[PDB]
Amino acid sequence: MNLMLALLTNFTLATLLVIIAFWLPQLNVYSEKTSPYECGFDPMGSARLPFSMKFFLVAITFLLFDLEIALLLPLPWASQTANLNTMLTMALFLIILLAVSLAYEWTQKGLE
Amino acid sequence: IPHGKGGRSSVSGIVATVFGATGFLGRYVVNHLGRMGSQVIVPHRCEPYDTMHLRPMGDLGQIIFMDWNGRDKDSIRRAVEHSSVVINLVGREWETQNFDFEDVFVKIPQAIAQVSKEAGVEKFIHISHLNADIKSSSKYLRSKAVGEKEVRETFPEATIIKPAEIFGREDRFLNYFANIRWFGGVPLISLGKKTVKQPVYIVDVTKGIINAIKDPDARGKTFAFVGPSRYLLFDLVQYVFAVAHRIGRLFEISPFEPWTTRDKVERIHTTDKILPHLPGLEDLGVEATPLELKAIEVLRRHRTYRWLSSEIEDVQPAK
Ligand SMILES: NC(=O)c1ccc[n+]([C@@H]2O[C@H](COP(=O)([O-])OP(=O)(O)OC[C@H]3O[C@@H](n4cnc5c(N)ncnc54)[C@H](OP(=O)(O)O)[C@@H]3O)[C@@H](O)[C@H]2O)c1
Repeated sequence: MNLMLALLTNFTLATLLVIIAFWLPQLNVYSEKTSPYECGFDPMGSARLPFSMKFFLVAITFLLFDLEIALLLPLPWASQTANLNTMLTMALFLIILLAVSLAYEWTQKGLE
Repeated sequence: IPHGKGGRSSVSGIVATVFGATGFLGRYVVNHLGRMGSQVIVPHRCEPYDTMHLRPMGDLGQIIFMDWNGRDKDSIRRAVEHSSVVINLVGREWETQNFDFEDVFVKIPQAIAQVSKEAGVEKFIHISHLNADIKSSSKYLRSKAVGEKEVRETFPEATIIKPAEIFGREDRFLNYFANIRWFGGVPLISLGKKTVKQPVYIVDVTKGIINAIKDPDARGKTFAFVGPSRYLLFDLVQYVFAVAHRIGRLFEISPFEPWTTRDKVERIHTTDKILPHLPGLEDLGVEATPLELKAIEVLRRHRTYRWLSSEIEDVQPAK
C-alpha cells in the first residue's frame, strides 16, 4: 500500500523546506522597506499583455500533432497478433496522415 | 562661528553630541545636521553595520563614531568633553531580559548628567512624552515620569522637550496598526471613547530641535508639541484601513521582539491631553502640519496604485 506513501513523503518534505526557508526569516526584525522598488528594470510598464499571433499558432499546431501519437501509442502491443497485413498497412496510414498535415501547413508557417 | 552658505560643507559653529541616533526618532535628527554642517559626534552602542546608512550625511570629517556601553562612566565622559550642545533621546520600549528598566530612565540620563555637566557643556536637552504622568500608569509611561522628575534635580535649566505622539516614515506607533492582517481586527477595547491623540509629523519635531539648538534663551522653558488638525476620532483606525484597503537583531530571526501581551495594548490609550499653557510648538516656530496630506505616503499595501482618496474627519468635537 506504498505508492501513496511513496510520494506523500516526497511532497511533505518538499513543502517543509519552503516555509522554513521562505516564511521563517520573513518574520525577522529588519527595517524591510516596502516601497514599490521590488520590480526590476521595467519600472512602471503601464500596458496590458498584447496579443501575438505567431505565438498562438504554436499552441494549436502541437495539439493536433499530439493526438495521433496516442493512436500510434499501442504499436508494440499490436505486434503479438493475428492477421498482420492489416496491422502493417493500417499503421503506415496514420503516419502519412500525420505527414500530409505537415506539408499543407508547411507552405505557410511564419516566423514561429 | 559661522561661514558662508549653510547648504553643505560649511562650519555653522555648533558641535553637537547626539546619543541614541539609530532609531526612528534619533536618525532623522542627524539628517538635518548633516546639511547645515557641524561636528555631530554620534556614539553608538554595539552596531557596526546597522549604522552604515548614516555616513552619507556627514560631509567629510563632520560625523565621527565611538562605542559606549552606557552604564560605565568614562565611556560617556570621553565624548562629552569637546562639545557645545548635547541632546538625549536614549531609551526603548519593553524591558529586556538583561537590563532592569527602572533606573535606565533614572541613572542613565543621570550618568550623562554626570561630569558631562561639570566639564563645561551647555543647552543639555532631554525628551518627554505627552502622557507620562505619575498617576498609576504605566510601567513604561510612569518611570518615564521618574526621568521627568529624578533627573530634573541636576541641570536646573534644560528645555526638556515634550513632543506629542508621532506619525512618520519608518515608525512603530501608526505601524502597530495595519500590521494586524490577522484573525481579527480588535480595537482597544472595542471602544472609541478617547481616540485619538495628537499625531504630530516627525519632520516638525526634528524642526523644533534645530530651531531651539540656537534659539537662544530657551533654557529651562520646557515645550509641548501641538498636533495636527484637530483632535481625532476612532475613525482613525477606520481611516488607516481606508486608504490601505485592508536592526542588529540576529542572523536568522530574533525570537523575542514582540507585540507585547502586556501594558503596550494600553500604553497608547491613556491619552491625557496635558496643559495648553505650555508654549510649546508654534512659539518654537514655524511648523504646523496636518495628517490628511501626509497620510498617503507611509501607508502602503498590495494595491500600490489605486487610492481614490476621499476619507476625512470633521474635527472632531471638543475641537
Ligand atoms: N517622543 C515620543 O513620542 C516617543 C515614542 C516612543 C518612544 N519614545 C522614547 O524617546 C526616544 C525615541 O527613540 P526612538 O523613537 O528612535 O525608538 P528606539 O528604538 O528606542 O531608538 C532609541 C535608541 O536607543 C537604543 N537603546 C536602547 N537601550 C539602550 C541602552 N541601554 N543603551 C544605549 N542605547 C539603548 C536603542 O537601541 P541600540 O542600543 O541598539 O542603539 C535605540 O537605537 C526613546 O527613548 C523612546 O523610548 C518616545
